[PDB]
Amino acid sequence: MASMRVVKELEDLQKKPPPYLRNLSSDDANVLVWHALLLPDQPPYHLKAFNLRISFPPEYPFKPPMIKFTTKIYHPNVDENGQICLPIISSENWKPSTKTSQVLEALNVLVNRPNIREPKRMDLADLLTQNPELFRKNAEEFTLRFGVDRPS
Amino acid sequence: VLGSPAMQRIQGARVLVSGLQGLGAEVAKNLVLMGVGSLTLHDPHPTCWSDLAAQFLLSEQDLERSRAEASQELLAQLNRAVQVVVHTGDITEDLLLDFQVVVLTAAKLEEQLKVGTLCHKHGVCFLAADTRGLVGQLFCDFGEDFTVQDPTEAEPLTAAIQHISQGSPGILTLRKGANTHYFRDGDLVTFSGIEGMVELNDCDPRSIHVREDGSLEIGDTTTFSRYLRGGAITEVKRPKTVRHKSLDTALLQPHVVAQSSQEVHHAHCLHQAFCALHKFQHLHGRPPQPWDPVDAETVVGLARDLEPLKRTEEEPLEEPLDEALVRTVALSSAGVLSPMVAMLGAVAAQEVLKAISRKFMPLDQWLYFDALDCLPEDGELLPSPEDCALRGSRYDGQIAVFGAGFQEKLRRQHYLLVGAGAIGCELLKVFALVGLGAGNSGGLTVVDMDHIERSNLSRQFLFRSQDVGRPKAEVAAAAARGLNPDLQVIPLTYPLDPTTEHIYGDNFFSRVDGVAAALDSFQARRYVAARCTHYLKPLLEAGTSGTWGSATVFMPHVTEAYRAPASAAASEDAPYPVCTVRYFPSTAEHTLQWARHEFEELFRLSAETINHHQQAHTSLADMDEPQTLTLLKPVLGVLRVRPQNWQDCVAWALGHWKLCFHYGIKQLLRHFPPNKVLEDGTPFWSGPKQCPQPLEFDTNQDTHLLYVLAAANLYAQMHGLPGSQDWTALRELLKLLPQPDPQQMAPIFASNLELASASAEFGPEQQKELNKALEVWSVGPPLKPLMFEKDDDSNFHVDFVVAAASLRCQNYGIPPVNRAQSKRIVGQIIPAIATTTAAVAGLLGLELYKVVSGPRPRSAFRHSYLHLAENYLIRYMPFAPAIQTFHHLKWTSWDRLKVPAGQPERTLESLLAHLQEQHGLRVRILLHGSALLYAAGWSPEKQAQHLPLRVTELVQQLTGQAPAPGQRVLVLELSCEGDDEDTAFPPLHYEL
Amino acid sequence: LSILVRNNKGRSSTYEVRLTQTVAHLKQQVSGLEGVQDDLFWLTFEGKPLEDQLPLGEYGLKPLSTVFMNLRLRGG
Amino acid sequence: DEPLSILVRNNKGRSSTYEVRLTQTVAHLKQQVSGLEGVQDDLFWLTFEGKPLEDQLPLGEYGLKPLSTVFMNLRLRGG
Ligand SMILES: *OP(=O)(O)OC[C@H]1O[C@@H](n2cnc3c(N)ncnc32)[C@H](O)[C@@H]1O
Repeated sequence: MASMRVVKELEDLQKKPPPYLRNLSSDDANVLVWHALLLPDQPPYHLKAFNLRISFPPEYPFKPPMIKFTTKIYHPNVDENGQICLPIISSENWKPSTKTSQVLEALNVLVNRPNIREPKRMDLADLLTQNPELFRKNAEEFTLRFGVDRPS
Repeated sequence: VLGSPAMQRIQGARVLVSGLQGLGAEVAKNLVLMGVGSLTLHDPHPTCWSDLAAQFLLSEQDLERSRAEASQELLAQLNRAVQVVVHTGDITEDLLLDFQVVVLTAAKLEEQLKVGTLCHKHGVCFLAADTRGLVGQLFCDFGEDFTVQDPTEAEPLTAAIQHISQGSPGILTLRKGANTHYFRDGDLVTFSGIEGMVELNDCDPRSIHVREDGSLEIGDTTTFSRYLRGGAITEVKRPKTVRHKSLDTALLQPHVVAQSSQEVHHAHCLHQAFCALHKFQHLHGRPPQPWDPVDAETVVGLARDLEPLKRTEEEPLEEPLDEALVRTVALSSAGVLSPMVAMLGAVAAQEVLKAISRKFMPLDQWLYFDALDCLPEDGELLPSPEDCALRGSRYDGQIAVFGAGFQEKLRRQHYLLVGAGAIGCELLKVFALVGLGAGNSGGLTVVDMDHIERSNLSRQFLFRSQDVGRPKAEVAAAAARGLNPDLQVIPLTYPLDPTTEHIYGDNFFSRVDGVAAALDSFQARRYVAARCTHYLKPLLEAGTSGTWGSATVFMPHVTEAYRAPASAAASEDAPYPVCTVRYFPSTAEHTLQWARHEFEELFRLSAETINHHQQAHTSLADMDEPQTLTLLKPVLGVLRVRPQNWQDCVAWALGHWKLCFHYGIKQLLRHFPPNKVLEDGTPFWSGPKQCPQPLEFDTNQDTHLLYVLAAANLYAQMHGLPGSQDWTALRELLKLLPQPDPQQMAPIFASNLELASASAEFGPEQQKELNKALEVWSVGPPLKPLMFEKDDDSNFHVDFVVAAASLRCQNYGIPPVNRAQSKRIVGQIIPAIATTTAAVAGLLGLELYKVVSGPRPRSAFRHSYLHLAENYLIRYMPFAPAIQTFHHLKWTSWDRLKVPAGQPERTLESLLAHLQEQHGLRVRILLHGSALLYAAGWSPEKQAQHLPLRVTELVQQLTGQAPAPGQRVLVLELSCEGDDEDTAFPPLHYEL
Repeated sequence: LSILVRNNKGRSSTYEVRLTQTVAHLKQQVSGLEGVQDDLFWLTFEGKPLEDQLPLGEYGLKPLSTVFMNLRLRGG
Repeated sequence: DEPLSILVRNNKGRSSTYEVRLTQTVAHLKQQVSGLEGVQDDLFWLTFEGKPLEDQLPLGEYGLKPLSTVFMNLRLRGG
């Protein structure tokens, strides 16, 4: 069962959480779901946090985890629904060997450095490519409007 | 698969199946199911009691009658297209001249020699299958000269070619893939899709040469034109020739197809035993009596009496003929069994199909199948002649091999058949004929959730054409009760998945004695194996794919537990990536799934957006309604009013065609140049392997017209207007109008004055227009969403998605989709071949014999794997159960930890203390399925809170559900300090 | 009585449902409690799909019915 | 210690040549075959002379003479 592996990974990760993550805890009733605060560094996202939900399917790790933002975020490749198209989570590139630590590292890198190779919001990617300053201002507005206060 | 060139020759062939005993009945059934055009039976002997124990066409009422005549009715009833005519006269040279393939099942040696000589004189294919007890032979003569069109079982290789060049070698470069390793020098190749080299298409096939680093060549292409791009290069199968000796010469020097020298020598000993049996039957006029010591001694003496010249002189046998093997064959050669008949009939029917269709590689004239392991072990008592004497029961043909006590033990059993499809139906037939549960104290059970479908009905035999729509379990149970009236089958419609564990609880699995699983998926097989391991039940699992086959048995504590491939189980239900849909479809399967999901979201989601959601509570003011309306309404026509025009034309189809490929590619190129990346500026490679260009429709081309036809038919079907198939008149009507686009180029894009629409420049006018269209659709007829139905050919789903995938793949330069990818797709799957299904069912029947026999060592059981196209069959004993240990504890994959809760339910701290004291292990994590109970890394206050609480009360409090009534045990998974990262401790069974 | 109600995310959360009450009025409350769109998945017992025009008594909703939902569509 | 020259037959009637070692484990041969064919390790099991191959055992036990054929068998899903 994948539950034992997920519990062990969470216990290992809580001892040494990455700098961009905080208060990563799971509910004991359903341990196949995680709740975390993402703390990026690149502006304007670094002024606040982002609560995301990580769900592990029962056949984990042979099915990659489904990561979805619970709070809104203005990103080139993140939908308003909160879905993500990380290359590691993709079926053709996923392997059972990789842990969730690498996935979280890739997610933090993706948030810090927006990607335009696979835009899940094509119009926003076009706006970023044409006038990056307008995209920056819109991202600032979205963060200040929907973001959650950055914890200490 | 269903091959048009091959199947034309199947219906034109006529087959003679002589000696219609149990084996001949199986061969005739398989040939009728596969669809041979004619089939002539020949067996004038009266039906005996022994024949009923292995033949399913004959019933007790058909006793004392000619077997061929009695079986003719049922064989004709199995398939209407097959014409089955009984032959009353004796075998005559003219009759054998008329036929194409003849089969002699369980015929005498003299008749075998005579008919084989007569057939080999006229070039008629000849097969002489036989089965004497638990050992069966097979002979296959296809004349002096026989040419097989295609030796292998594989689609011809196609690989996408990157760049080709001119010169004396004329080397060409292809995209990296497994086909590069697959391609070999001296082969034959053809090409049909290439940009440039116009006359190279449809040219004669030519050879190639393999050079280092995946370099190939075609020859001299300097004289040809310029090469732009290349779709694929198709491999060409090389015809092969086989020469088979006649039967009379082959008997002296047999050529056995085997896998090892030991197997060859064992087959030689079996051949000597069969020759001895034939000689004994000739000398005395009577087969050996069941388990008669004197007849067995005479047979083994005849086996030794055979001349040394009877063997090949170029390879002497390492040892003389083992008297034990010949004696055992002679003793058990009285009756004919049902599993052996099924297996040999499957193999013989596959060989007959090889003869008729000239496909695959024919058998090398001799195959011997040994299944003597099913006999009682040497320590146990062998059946006595008095037990094996027939008593007039329909099972006497099996009692003459196994005895009365084993038949009673079979009658006493109580099994469970999970899944009744093809393997399920034939395993049910084997269970019925064998006698499993045919008694008051016995029973059976069939679990099935699906309904009968015509596409799957086309191959199975327990199902009939008038049963479409009825549950599979009910019909299978009725057929099983028809085959054996004493059998009592209980058909259950509820499936066996983790969501139904309350129906199939502890009592249900306490009633049964064994499980036989014939399932189509890996997840279902894994779940059933887990349930059987939890309840310690014997499992009989089989699986086929094409001509492949596999039958396995997992008895508790003696064989390794079933472990499905986790990768395939995950791939069973996994979503496809979105990047290929978005910009770069790398393969043709990517554009196939792109078309599938695009049409799904265009049609399935359209219906709900028409009436339900818009009319219920929301409007265009939702997240993104204008995009949802734009993806469906304008692409299918401007509309905006109730369409009084006929919903079957071409005006709106070509608009969606252009928007699908041409307009989309143009928009993508507008977003970024095909050769450059705007952000990169100077990337590592400017436009690597990505150069899509707009595609223009050609009326003459069949793919475009087929796509338009499918789109129009599907739109008419979903809109509610009666749609007519365009292939007769409206295809010409769309051909009648060659240029509808020039008059409607600009206005069709968006509104009336939006050449590119910029970025959200539509404004309130277009938003209000979309709202008006939504209101019109809400008051208009509600569109009915249609699902993918392979059986209904009128919906035009598979053809539509294939056409769209081909169009977009040619648009991107991807090689066109082949039939192999469609077959590999879970949808549009082919039915399993009847032959391999019969083979796996017979092997499972043998495993059932061994299981019901009682306590058996691991060496008795056998896991089988076969490949009928390559006539590759293996039967190996399974591995010992894996033993993995941690510290002093040692456990297998079957055993489990037991800890009673006592009269007062133990606290969690009490449970941990008991575990530490008894099994010497300290638990750091202890889950109940998914909920966590105790953790070593928890805070001391939280642990001090959780420890005193009652275990069952804690489980109820975490889950929020009351414990299931009558639940004897509770399963918990635990770990230990310092354990391996991948170790798997046995589950903790906690009583409550 | 008690009927096993389960979600596709691994949490059952059994709810009070009875045959005397219409199934739709309970399904809407369950959907409102969960917070996920109803068009994403169709509730279904024993593999029998449920339609907006489909009588529940014809198929015989069994006590402790095996009702679970299957995810569909493509969010992006 | 010298490298061996054995060929593993595919399930589609084709074959490929592999360079292995007597002390090399069967799991390594499975890894090489999976890498060449592109299929998962657990989805297939490879056999030699009619008997299956155990992962943890070395190739020396099975007696793989050079220029031998090791058939590749897939786990079958269809029912
Ligand atoms: O002969 P076949 O290959 O078509 O077999 C498919 C049969 O399998 C049934 N099935 C599938 N999965 C299950 C489970 N988990 N439990 C019970 N039956 C199952 C189908 O009814 C199908 O006919």
